Amino acid sequence: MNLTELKNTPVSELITLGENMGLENLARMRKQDIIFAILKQHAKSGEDIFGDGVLEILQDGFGFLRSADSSYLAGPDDIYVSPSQIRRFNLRTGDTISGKIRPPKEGERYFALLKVNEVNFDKPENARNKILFENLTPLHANSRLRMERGNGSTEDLTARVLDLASLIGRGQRGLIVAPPKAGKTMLLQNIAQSIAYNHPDCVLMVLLIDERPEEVTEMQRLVKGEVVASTFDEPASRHVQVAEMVIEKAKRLVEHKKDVIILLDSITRLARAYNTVVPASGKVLTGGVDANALHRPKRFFGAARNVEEGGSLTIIATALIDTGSKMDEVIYEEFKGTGNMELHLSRKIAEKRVFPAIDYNRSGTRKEELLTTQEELQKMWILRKIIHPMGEIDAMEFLINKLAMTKTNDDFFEMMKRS
Amino acid sequence: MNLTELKNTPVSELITLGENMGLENLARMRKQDIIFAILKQHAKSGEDIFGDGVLEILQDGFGFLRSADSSYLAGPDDIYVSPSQIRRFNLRTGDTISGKIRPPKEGERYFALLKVNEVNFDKPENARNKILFENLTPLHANSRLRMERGNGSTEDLTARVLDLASLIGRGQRGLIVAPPKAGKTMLLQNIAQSIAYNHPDCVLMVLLIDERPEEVTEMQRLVKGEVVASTFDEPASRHVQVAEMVIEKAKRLVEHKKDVIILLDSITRLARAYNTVVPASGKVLTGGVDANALHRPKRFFGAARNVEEGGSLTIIATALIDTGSKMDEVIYEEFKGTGNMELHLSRKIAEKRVFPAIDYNRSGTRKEELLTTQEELQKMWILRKIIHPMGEIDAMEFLINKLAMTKTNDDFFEMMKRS
Amino acid sequence: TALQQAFDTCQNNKAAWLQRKNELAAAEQEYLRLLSGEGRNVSRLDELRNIIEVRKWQVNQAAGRYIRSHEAVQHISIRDRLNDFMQQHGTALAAALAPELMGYSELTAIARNCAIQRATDALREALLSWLAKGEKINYSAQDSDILTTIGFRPDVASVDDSREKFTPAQNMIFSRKSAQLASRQSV
Ligand SMILES: Nc1ncnc2c1ncn2[C@@H]1O[C@H](COP(=O)(O)OP(=O)(O)OP(O)(O)=S)[C@@H](O)[C@H]1O
Ligand SMILES: Nc1ncnc2c1ncn2[C@@H]1O[C@H](COP(=O)(O)OP(=O)(O)OP(O)(O)=S)[C@@H](O)[C@H]1O
Ligand SMILES: [Mg+2]
Ligand SMILES: [Mg+2]
Repeated sequence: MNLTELKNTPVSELITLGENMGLENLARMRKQDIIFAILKQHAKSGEDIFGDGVLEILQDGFGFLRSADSSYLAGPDDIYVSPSQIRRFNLRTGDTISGKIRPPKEGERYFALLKVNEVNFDKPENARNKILFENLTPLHANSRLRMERGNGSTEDLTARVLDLASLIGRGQRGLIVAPPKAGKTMLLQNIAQSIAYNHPDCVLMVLLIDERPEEVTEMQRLVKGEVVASTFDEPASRHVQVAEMVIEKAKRLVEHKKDVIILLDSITRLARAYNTVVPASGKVLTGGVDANALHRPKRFFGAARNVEEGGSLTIIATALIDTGSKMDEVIYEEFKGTGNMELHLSRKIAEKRVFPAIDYNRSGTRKEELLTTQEELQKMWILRKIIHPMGEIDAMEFLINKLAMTKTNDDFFEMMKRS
Repeated sequence: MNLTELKNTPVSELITLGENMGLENLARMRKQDIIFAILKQHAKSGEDIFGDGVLEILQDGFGFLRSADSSYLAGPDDIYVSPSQIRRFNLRTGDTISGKIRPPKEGERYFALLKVNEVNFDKPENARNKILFENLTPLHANSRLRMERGNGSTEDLTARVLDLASLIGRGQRGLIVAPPKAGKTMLLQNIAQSIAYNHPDCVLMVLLIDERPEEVTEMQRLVKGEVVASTFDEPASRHVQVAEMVIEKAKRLVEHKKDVIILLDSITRLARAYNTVVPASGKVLTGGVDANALHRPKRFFGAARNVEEGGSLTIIATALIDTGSKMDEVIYEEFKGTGNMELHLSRKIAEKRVFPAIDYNRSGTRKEELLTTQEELQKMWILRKIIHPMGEIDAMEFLINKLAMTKTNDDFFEMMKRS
Repeated sequence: TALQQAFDTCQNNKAAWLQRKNELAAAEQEYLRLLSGEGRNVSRLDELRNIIEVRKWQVNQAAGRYIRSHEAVQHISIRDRLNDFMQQHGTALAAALAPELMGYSELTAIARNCAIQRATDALREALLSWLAKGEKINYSAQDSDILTTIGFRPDVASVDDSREKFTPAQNMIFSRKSAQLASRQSV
């Protein structure tokens, strides 16, 4: 049977199924071991079993296959991948493998791969003919990615303010600069909801780095697209592994003319993990961060691009400021001029319960004329001109009480030009 | 065949060459490795293959030859250059070499060099009797480098304002001071277009440091002269390596009585890379800069000169201010009195979307008498007199509309003197 | 069949609001009983306060929904009753209001609006003049039963529970708390 439907199956149903199969006590161990025991029993039954997941290359071709639901954890049920199929299928990290899987025999403890019937949701030779990601030429984002849901939700103020604040397109590279307790998590949640609502075609990925378990478990039960998260319990090695896996999977998906969106919470946490995992380069900058340590995160954040031939990769990574540590400020200043989209959140607006707390005058996007049409561009320019003199709290309260009294942003434009 | 012509071909021809030569599994890897494999396969047939590029020497004579198409990236397609050749020819970094190449034998994987055909676009023994760049006596700029295309275009207006703001000469060390989101990139576009149109004889080079990939690729498809850039993904070692490669190539070109023009964006980020790459000297200045950290950028900027023996080297490098980082500011005052012509952009003019946003009152050129005729010098003097008292925003809107009504600069002068 | 579906949806809303009132009263009385009890039960008291607050919000939402449904039923009854009456007496309406009603298919937009406003306030004046004598009117014969069952106006318990207004943040947090409560009670 399928491995994913077993993994998504709740623990109580898993132990009930194991009791039906015959195992006396398969409840007092981890879920990975339970699923491994189920696989043992059903392989002893002798029936064919499906398998799928994301492929990973080790330092010597000792290939592994993880799953996104388990946050790419190195569990005993991870599917072994011999170098042989790596060689005659030309597979790298991030490939989505699916097909038959061999039950392991004496001498090995990992389920081998019998044969593949799909890679990257496509026929294997088509995957062979695909072009490698970094050979594709990037451009500026052309396709507008609208955030307004249009359902007239009472909470939809965040998406409307986002649309009027910073144009988000199919290929942007975005930063969300915010102090603690400003609404980053729910802003990302609203963005994910808008992506899953207005644009069901594009693949949506949400990556959480060393986040609190309660926020994580709220996240998998709120978004529609698959979400991967890491907690602060495990060390920085797993954070680096998960980030690398996510970026490679996104590159593989976008190599097939697909649209990928990655939400990062947060880029500062990943930068710190990279800083504390890499060996010292011999020279350290201010704040106790290695100069080479920031090389790896940039390659992540720099992966966002708009390809001519097909597909795009959008990355919205939030950054933390005013935390109280100098290395956070160093990380923020190294990323100050990197992304082409930036959104600034103000603590003063957040503490006055005027949400979403966004610093309008300090938030904007690059090449906004390419993303949207003209008349909308002059409408937004007039809006920026009129609300520029007023303060950030006053500007946000004015936008809130003007937007709440109607349903569509077009109506707001009509009333502001009419009045 | 020629290595350069196949390197300039897009990835579309990659599949055609692979299927013609029988190597189907050749698309999913680095393009440089693909070129190396194709050249190996073609040389195995015993045909004759040319080669060319820019030479560089390591600390132990392990000479390599890079190509400007790949932005001087160290790859498998780089051409071997043995110490014997550089001793018999006494060549250093920046030399343009063209001639025979050799397929590597067992024990090495770098294509070698049989003999040279052309050195710096000249017969090798003629370029042999050349006097060194540092032995050239600098002079002031004499030959005016007009930026007016004269075709009466829409964007040409910007260039026209340039010709009224700061005269640019041949062999002039220039500085562009601009805040973020001020239009420096399009200013560089206009300057490059003016160089390629008015003066096709002089060599034009556009150097970009740690710029986002979209701007890098947009630069490559708009300028006619060769352009080199390194994305911010690459480490500071890449940035410096590109900097010395470009400056040595420019010095070698100007040693042959050629006019070389370099456009640098930005000198601030190049100084940042130099700061974060050089070892600490134990004496740190305010802002995290080291005493010798800015030494090498100073040499790079001061390499520009007007040589009386022959040739010229012009450098127009932009510097970032009001970024929010004190280290960029420190780099700014360390370069404030260095360049002999400077041009300030202002944020407030860009806020009103009047373009180009140039602080005319504070911008100018020193010793501009040698760069222009006298009558138009008094014309510009009276223009400065009548424009100085009024504000910069009013000055720019006035200049824009007055130049818009006219068609050439002399028309502007005559219409302002008739009144 | 629009009137019938509106009617039984209004009845369902009435039943739901009555039920929610039942659980609200039960929770309030049980919390009061525990408060009168000797046992401290601080956590029990706090969660009972949460219970009564969430159920009060639910009762307010149900009352508002029922009020809107009843208003919609009354509006559609007005619409179709007026429709059949005007289909009966449109020639009389035209005879009474000719001097400013024809030419509508050719008059300008401002002229059309002014003419319809004049007709509207003329009809308002006529309605006031007829209501001056105060003759009693009954419901329409065709749909009397439904309107009598739903009543002339929503109950006073429906209106007195809608005075309080909730901000969208309050609405979303109350909805989340109610969903969590339903999930916990189901398990
Ligand atoms: N639109 C909103 N509606 C209601 N409450 C909001 C809104 N925006 C923010 N809040 C409140 O403000 C706080 C924001 O919480 P979070 O989004 O978790 O903060 P954060 O940005 O994730 O920073 P951390 O992770 O807590 S350090 C919570 O107490 C929310 O209830
Ligand atoms: N002459 C012009 N006509 C029309 N638009 C212009 C003109 N000059 C600048 N702009 C616009 O002004 C903005 C400036 O863009 P850029 O030149 O890319 O900014 P920048 O100076 O490179 O600074 P960065 O790279 O964003 S930090 C863009 O939106 C341009 O379209
Ligand atoms: Mg959070
Ligand atoms: Mg730029």
